[PDB]
Amino acid sequence: CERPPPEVVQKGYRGVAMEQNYNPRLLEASIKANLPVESLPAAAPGGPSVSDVYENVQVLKDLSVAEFTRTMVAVTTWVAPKEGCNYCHVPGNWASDDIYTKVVSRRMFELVRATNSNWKDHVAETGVTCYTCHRGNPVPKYVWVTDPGPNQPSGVTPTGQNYASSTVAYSALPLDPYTPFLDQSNEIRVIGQTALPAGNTTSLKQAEWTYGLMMQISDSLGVNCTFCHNSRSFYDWKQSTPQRTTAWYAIRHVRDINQNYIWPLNDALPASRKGPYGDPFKVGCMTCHQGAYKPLYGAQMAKDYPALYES
Amino acid sequence: PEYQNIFTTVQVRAPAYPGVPLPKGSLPRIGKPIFSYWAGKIGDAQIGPIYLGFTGTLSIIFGFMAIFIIGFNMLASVDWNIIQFVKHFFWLGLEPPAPQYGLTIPPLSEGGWWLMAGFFLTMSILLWWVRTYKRAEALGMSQHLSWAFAAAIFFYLSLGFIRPVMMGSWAEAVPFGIFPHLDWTAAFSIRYGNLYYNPFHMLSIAFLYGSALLFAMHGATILAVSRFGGDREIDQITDRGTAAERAAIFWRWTMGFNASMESIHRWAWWCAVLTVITAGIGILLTGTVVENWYLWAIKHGVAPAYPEVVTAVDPYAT
Amino acid sequence: AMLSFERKYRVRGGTLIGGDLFDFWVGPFYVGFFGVAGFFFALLGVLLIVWGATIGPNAELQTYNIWQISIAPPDLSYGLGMAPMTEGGLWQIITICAIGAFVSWALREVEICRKLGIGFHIPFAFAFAIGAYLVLVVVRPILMGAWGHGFPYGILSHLDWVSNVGYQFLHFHYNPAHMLAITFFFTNCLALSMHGSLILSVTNPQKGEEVKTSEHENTFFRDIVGYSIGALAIHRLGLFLALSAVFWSAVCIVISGPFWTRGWPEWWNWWLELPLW
Amino acid sequence: LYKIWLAFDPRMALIGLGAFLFALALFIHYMLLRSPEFDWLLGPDYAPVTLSAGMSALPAGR
Amino acid sequence: MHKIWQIFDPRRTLVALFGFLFVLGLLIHFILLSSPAFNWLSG
Amino acid sequence: MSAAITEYMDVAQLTIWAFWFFFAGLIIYLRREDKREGYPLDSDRTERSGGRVKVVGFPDLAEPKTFVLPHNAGTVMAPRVEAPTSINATPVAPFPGAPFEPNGDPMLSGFGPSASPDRAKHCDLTFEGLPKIVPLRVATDFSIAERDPDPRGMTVVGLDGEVAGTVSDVWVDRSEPQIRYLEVKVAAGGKNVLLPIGFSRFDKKARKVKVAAIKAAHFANVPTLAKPDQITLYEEDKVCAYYAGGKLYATAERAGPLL
Amino acid sequence: MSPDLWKIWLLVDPRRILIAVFAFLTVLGLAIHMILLSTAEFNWLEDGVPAATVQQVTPVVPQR
Amino acid sequence: MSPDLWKIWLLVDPRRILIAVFAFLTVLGLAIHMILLSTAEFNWLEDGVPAATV
Ligand code: BCL
Ligand code: BCL
Ligand code: BCL
Ligand SMILES: CC[C@H]1c2cc3[nH]c4c(c3C)C(=O)[C@H](C(=O)OC)c4c3nc(cc4[nH]c(cc(n2)[C@@H]1C)c(C(C)=O)c4C)[C@@H](C)[C@@H]3CCC(=O)OC/C=C(\C)CCC[C@H](C)CCC[C@H](C)CCCC(C)C
Ligand SMILES: CC[C@H]1c2cc3[nH]c4c(c3C)C(=O)[C@H](C(=O)OC)c4c3nc(cc4[nH]c(cc(n2)[C@@H]1C)c(C(C)=O)c4C)[C@@H](C)[C@@H]3CCC(=O)OC/C=C(\C)CCC[C@H](C)CCC[C@H](C)CCCC(C)C
Ligand SMILES: CC(C)=CCC/C(C)=C\CC/C(C)=C/CC/C(C)=C/CC/C(C)=C/CC/C(C)=C\CC/C(C)=C/CC/C(C)=C/CC1=C(C)C(=O)c2ccccc2C1=O
Ligand SMILES: COC(C)(C)C/C=C/C(C)=C/C=C/C(C)=C/C=C/C(C)=C/C=C\C=C(C)\C=C\C=C(C)\C=C\C=C(C)\C=C\CC(C)(C)OC
Ligand code: HEM
Ligand SMILES: CCCCCCCCCCCC[N+](C)(C)[O-]
Ligand SMILES: [Ca+2]
Ligand SMILES: [Ca+2]
Ligand SMILES: [Ca+2]
Ligand SMILES: [Fe+3]
Ligand SMILES: [Mg+2]
Repeated sequence: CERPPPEVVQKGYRGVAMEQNYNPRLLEASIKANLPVESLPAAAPGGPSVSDVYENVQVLKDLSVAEFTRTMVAVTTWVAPKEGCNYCHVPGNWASDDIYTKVVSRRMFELVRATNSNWKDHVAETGVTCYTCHRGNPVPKYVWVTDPGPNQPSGVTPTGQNYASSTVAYSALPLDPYTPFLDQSNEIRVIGQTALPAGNTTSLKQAEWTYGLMMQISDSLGVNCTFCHNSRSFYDWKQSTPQRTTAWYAIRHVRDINQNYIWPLNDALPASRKGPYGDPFKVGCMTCHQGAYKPLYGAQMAKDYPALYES
Repeated sequence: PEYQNIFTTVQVRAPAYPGVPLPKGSLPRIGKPIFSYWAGKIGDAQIGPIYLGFTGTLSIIFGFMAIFIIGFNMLASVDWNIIQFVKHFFWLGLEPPAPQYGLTIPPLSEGGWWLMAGFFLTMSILLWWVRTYKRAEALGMSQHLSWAFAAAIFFYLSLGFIRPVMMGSWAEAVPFGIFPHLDWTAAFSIRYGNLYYNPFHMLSIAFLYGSALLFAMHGATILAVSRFGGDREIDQITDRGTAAERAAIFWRWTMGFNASMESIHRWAWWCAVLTVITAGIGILLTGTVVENWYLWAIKHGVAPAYPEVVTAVDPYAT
Repeated sequence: AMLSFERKYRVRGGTLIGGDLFDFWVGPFYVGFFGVAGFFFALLGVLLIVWGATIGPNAELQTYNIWQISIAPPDLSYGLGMAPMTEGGLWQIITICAIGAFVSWALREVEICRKLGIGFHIPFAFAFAIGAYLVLVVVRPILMGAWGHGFPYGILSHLDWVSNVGYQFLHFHYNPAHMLAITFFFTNCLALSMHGSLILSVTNPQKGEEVKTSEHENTFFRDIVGYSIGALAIHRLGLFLALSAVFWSAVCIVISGPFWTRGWPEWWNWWLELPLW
Repeated sequence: LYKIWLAFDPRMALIGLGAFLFALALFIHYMLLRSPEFDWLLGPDYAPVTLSAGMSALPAGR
Repeated sequence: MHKIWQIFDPRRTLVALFGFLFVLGLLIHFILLSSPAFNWLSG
Repeated sequence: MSAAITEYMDVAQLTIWAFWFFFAGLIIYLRREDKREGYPLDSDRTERSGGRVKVVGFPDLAEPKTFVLPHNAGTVMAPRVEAPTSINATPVAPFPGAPFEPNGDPMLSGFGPSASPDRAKHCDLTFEGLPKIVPLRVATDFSIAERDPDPRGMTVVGLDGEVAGTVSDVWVDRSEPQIRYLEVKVAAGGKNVLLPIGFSRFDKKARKVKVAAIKAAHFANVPTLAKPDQITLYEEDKVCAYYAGGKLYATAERAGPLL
Repeated sequence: MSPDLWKIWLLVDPRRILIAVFAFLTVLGLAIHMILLSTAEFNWLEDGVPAATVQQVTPVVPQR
Repeated sequence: MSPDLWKIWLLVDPRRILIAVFAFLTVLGLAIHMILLSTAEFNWLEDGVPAATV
């Protein structure tokens, strides 16, 4: 039970009831849990370059030593503040790559740099930072693996649904929408776009899979369906909101992250970073947004770090 | 204040009524009737006896098999954990076959158990329908209840049998579960473009709303004139008293027209029956002759248009 | 005209307000003071609905298609204040007219009940329908903090409102009060068909049969389900089921938004998080 | 002014007045809880969260 | 035995017995049809 | 077979239109069943034409249907024709739609809330043919439930709190075991009159029956039954209607208005 | 503080008061224990101390 | 420890107390076992100890 009034944001036309309801005290608690980190002071311009000073810099080679040092200090705060600088380095040998965290984090830099430059249809100049997912933790708090579901008898084929799961906001919908949609590229659309039947053979069961994905999307952003849809026509882009267009690119963006960045790193990662099916911890909508319509409620951290953009 | 005839203040006990005698060759009614005091405060105190004939017995056996199969598969779905069964009970269900099987019989855990539960439940419902037909016939009564039950059965068959057969897939049918069949209901509307725009869904709601309207009107009306013995509706129908006159006159003065003590039950019967008749028809039209109800409404000028204050760029149209 | 047995019941008095001034009949209708007030409340509300249709959302979207006619409430930005007539203010006046018409209709039924010397169950039952309407357009909008939370006045547009409000909680079927309200609605429809069938099957028996008795009614459902509620109590039960459905529907919508902002399935996390499992 | 108690039942007047005052008190307390300025349940040392770097508590709407 | 029919109604018992046997027969055929190894209505 | 009948017509559109034709036919049927009671209507339209115009509206009346009453009590036609009846009242004003003022004492006028039809002058019978509404003195196997207070011996008070009598006996429905009437011994002339249970508010703590309908002095004029141990359908309506008139006629303040 | 508090049992039934008190105390006791188990701070079974000796040796599903 | 405590059975029905006590203790016993089984530390069936057969 909550107490009224909520903070309501109207998205659609009056009387159409396309609105976002926020409990102000729950929203206050969420914001305090999604605060950004103050940017480090700007590095001194000029000075020695990374290329002619450091030995094994393969991604950040376009920077100066001052900005490179500032970047390493920042990613230490963002990823491994408790473990310190030695979490991703062999002690006494910075250039050494003989530690899996160094290899993973180098690929993570390419992930962030590609995101901040090639996925502005989604991250729209806000960009991402190592902190957006990690939030000061070496393992991001909100990651997913392919879920086998509840245990089944050996001779029972799992349905993957009909089981209360927080992944689908505690409904009985198919509890693992991440694998077919946020890692694989299964078709999300299920609704026929003609008045009369014209060959759309999509099963009703496939609508429950899309519904399960949409429950996870809305839970990840802390929004309801009307944040992006007019529920009287879920298929219709003309009656949708601009956030639906952003979410469309986000789905492709997450697939790009999981397929091209997380999956190739599977061999490097230890067994503790993998699910029961052997897949690594992967990125979902919750990984960045963590219950907010924008990660860190729209805080702009990436623009203060030129190392996080492609050259 | 004035006695509202909502609860029976003083109950009177008489020897339990065995029932109107049934014709020769009928099984005796089973059960020794008892008298619940609290049941007598709101209604009749006597519980029992019940008639359990051959048809009722067969319906019980078929019905239990369906319920047992459903419950067993629910328990299997939580890997036999009875504690997890209770926790997830509302979320548990027996899923219909996967779409790739069409109308064929899949393995047990891939929809085979669902078909058996669906068939056994259907047989028990049909057997229960025969039982309602025979009980009315044994008492010399008409078959209005059987007709109304058949209407409800028609909608039930449309949900789980007729429409899935028309679609050529058992995956279109309803899962056996509390929350799963609600997920099916929501997914059905989503999949076929907002069932709100199905005109037979609109009619079904009008009659479901009308059923609550009529029973509220009729129930309050009879309680309002129960001080004149209005609850004795058979006597009022055969020999119209002041209760039936005042009831009819109230509604004539209120809305300009009225029913009789008998015809109000024809309005009641048809409103309830049309709820599931239109429900069944609207289900049969969905996916078979209409793919998207909202687009069907647009085609027929039913869906309202709103000013375009918010819009999304279509990423497929590039 | 009047029913062939009606003239002996047309008596003066029983009015709550107005006395002899408005105590008369127009055709079959009794008017009274609240019939006059209710008629002109309804007349103004209907005429403003037609005028709202005449101006429409705008000139290009204006339509007289009865399905597409829609009078929308104000934007939420107006809060609980009055809005301009073409920006939701018409909806606010129509809502006031609707409340006036519904209450006048209920109060006119009270005067008719007093004339006939019958119980006041009917106006009492109608008050539940009015209360459900008041929750939709007054109580919930006030709790939410804006008149724009009321549903628009349109045959199909108020269905779009119900759809979008339902999906503001991502899966509205999991609303516990909604589930209880639906149970009463479905049970009421079942109980109405049973009651209508039993009365019709007894007063219209098999061919060449006499009208059955109350024993046949009690015996019939005892033979089927083992219990008969009784001729009087089925009307209590039908009234209770119908009013409980509306009461719990009013609860279900007033807790959606004011007293609950998350998805409705998440509400059941209290049960899932019990330490028993 | 004993005339009031000649025309109004003391038991019903007190039940009505007590219910009215209790309902009025509950309503006014809630009216203060609605306004965050007078919402004492936020704590005496309540400080609103600071939004920096372009943060917005609510998504943009209409 | 034989006195079992002095406590069991032969009329009620046979219908219950035949109904159970019919349900059991239907159930087993359904299970075999569900089994790909024993479904006799395939190629 | 396709979903499209023409470029614009489709199966769903034909099906909904098919329903409207059925629904229109159904409403006509139901309205025809509604008009089996109280038709043809009584109107100044008929009165001014000397019965030449029958007011039935649309749909017109249906053919008479037969109810064969059990125990050969007769066959009653629903769309019957009743003899003209004269009301015991005069119009307050001559314009059509004006109400009527009851003549004489309103409680004894048999008009308005005290009006009642003349039902059949025979008792309602159980399935076996015994009278249904009988006092507990002849329904010996009937008894008050143990947890409920026995109405016998309770004091009956009127609208004003004045004692009207005591409950001498309880009348019960034999077919459905419920209380129908309280036989009240009037403490003014020692004549027992029936009090319908619908006008009775039990006060269990004080063993008192409160009758808000009428005053204590009005119990002397309650219609009485020919046979002390059974009541006909005719007399049931007369008793209930008399109490109903009290809801409008017992006090001057009950005629209204509040303001 | 009340010398004649024993007169309360002339108004309220001793058996119904005892039944209600025992029923209400039991429900209150269950509720408080359930509330404490619901919290991470006062859950005495999952708080770690006395240094739980059970190992979760299995690939975890982080989203659930 | 009130010496005159046996008079409680003059107030509450001994049979109804025994039925309620046995019903409550069984439900309480089931509830506590369920609470322990839902925890990782005190689930004596899934804690591995002793050894690991499966
Ligand atoms: C592996 C799968 C095999 C197969 C292997 C078997 C095996 C093994 C058995 C059957 C049996 C049966 N099979 Mg086969 N069967 C197959 C495919 C079919 C198909 C089909 C369309 O494919 C059909 C319609 C059937 C039908 C039947 C029934 C004739 C019979 C079950 C009757 C029953 O349950 O009585 C129960 C229901 C009742 C109502 C019982 C009451 C009987 C009557 C009403 C009373 C008569 C009294 C009388 C004196 C007693 C003798 C009765 C005899 C049946 C004549 N099988 C495939 C090819 N089938 C069973 C059988 O042979 O039973 C006789 C059996 O053991
Ligand atoms: C996606 C949408 C969601 C959903 C979102 C909502 C929302 C939002 C609401 C409901 C409400 C309801 N839902 Mg839901 N609901 C869903 C699915 C369902 C399903 C189903 C089979 O899936 C069912 C059976 C229901 C059933 C219900 C009811 C419990 C309730 C509507 C009845 C009511 O409120 O009476 C109330 C009756 C009235 C308000 C009528 C008022 C009558 C007035 C007083 C008289 C008017 C007179 C008139 C003008 C006369 C004209 C004159 C003519 C000439 C006659 N919902 C889906 C999952 N649901 C509503 C509710 O509970 O409201 C209280 C509500 O707001
Ligand atoms: C940490 C988890 C431990 C565990 C720790 C405990 C602890 C601690 C307790 C139990 C208790 C019980 N455990 Mg254990 N228990 C475990 C695993 C199990 C398993 C299992 C499948 O793993 C089962 C079936 C049980 C079952 C039981 C029951 C035998 C008993 C619950 C009694 C009850 O519910 O009161 C219902 C009883 C009634 C309603 C009536 C009882 C009164 C009767 C009439 C009087 C009997 C008197 C006396 C007992 C008889 C003996 C006479 C002597 C001479 C005195 N435990 C695991 C290994 N278990 C409880 C117990 O021992 O209760 C006795 C208890 O305190
Ligand atoms: C007009 C439309 C409405 C309607 C009408 C309607 N329903 C009806 C009827 C009618 C007219 C009946 O006559 C029929 C009835 O009997 O009513 C009392 C019925 C009925 N509607 C019912 C339910 C129902 N109706 C619903 C809806 C509606 N019914 C509509 C709103 C719904 C909803 C909304 O979901 C439900 C759930 C049933 C109560 C009843 C039909 C019952 C039936 O068919 O039962 C079949 C038998 C079983 C399932 C038995 C299983 C249970 C046993 C206890 C199992 C155990 C037995 C034994 C111990 C086994 C032993 C071991 C074995 C191995 C032998
Ligand atoms: C509470 C239990 C159920 C119930 C009971 C009930 N309804 C009742 C009664 C009772 C007991 C009456 O006595 C009363 C009556 O007279 O019935 C014939 C009535 C009634 N219930 C009605 C309708 C109705 N009831 C509904 C529901 C219910 N009524 C509940 C389910 C619904 C639904 C669910 O939608 C409707 C549409 C009427 C037929 C009647 C009340 C008539 C009335 O109030 O007349 C005055 C008004 C007018 C003559 C015209 C309207 C004037 C307005 C200013 C217009 C604007 C209205 C609205 C704001 C916009 C349009 C709505 C949009 C959604 C399209
Ligand atoms: C064409 C034209 C002139 C348009 C102009 C329109 C304009 C400008 C204005 C019109 C709007 C205005 C001002 C309206 C004013 C008020 C008016 C006239 C209201 C009309 C009355 C009205 C709302 C009627 C609607 C009735 C409807 C549709 C449904 C009611 C529910 C329903 C289905 C009832 C049918 C079943 C019946 C008759 C139930 C009553 C009934 C019950 C319930 C019993 O239990 C009972 C028991 C024993 C005997 C009899 C009865 C009995 O008759
Ligand atoms: C005492 O009970 C015990 C403990 C033994 C077992 C307990 C079991 C329990 C707890 C069961 C609980 C069950 C619940 C909660 C069920 C909920 C069910 C719901 C909500 C169902 C809702 C809708 C379901 C529908 C509409 C299903 C319709 C299905 C139909 C009409 C199927 C028809 C199928 C047919 C005719 C099959 C044909 C099969 C063909 C291929 C011929 O077969 C070969
Ligand atoms: C440049 C900034 C980043 C750095 C330095 C960084 C660093 C790392 C490191 C060192 C690991 C391995 C940690 C371990 O296995 O213990 C890792 C894993 C991971 N990172 Fe990042 N990361 C960055 C940005 C991101 C972003 C933006 C996302 C989200 C899209 C992300 C998601 C993940 C995920 C899902 C894993 C796998 C879980 C895990 O192995 O712990 N990271 N990151
Ligand atoms: C009540 C069902 C009426 C018959 C519906 C039959 C539809 C199933 C599909 C039949 C034709 C299948 N196929 C693939 C040959 O087109
Ligand atoms: Ca959340
Ligand atoms: Ca501990
Ligand atoms: Ca162990
Ligand atoms: Fe009835
Ligand atoms: Mg499902």
